[PDB]
Amino acid sequence: DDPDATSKKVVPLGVEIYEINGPFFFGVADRLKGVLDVIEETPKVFILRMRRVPVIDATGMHALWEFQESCEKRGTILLLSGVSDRLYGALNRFGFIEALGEERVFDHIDKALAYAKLLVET
Ligand SMILES: [Cl-]
Repeated sequence: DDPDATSKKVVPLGVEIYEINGPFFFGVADRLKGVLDVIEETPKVFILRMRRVPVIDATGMHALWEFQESCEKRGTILLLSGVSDRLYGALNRFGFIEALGEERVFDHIDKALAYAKLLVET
């Protein structure tokens, strides 16, 4: 039924994955807030799966910025996966693509996982 389900992938140890359930508005923002402060073993790489996310508002954008800042404070590398052309446009206009780095943004989980594995191997 879902060939790109995280359960169908090989996820390296030290890589955490978080899947967003839909439009990235206040509901998602409240759920993502502080996630890194509640993981005991801080991940080397954190992949935010955004295949279900076509749109993001100011509240979700604020939460994504603070999430990226918590990753930096933790030495965790944030990757975005499943980013559609529409979501990319919104993230770019917000200034997030240039702050994160283009090379950290992927259109598919397989590509993000490939880069995650490379990162852990270093
Ligand atoms: Cl994804």
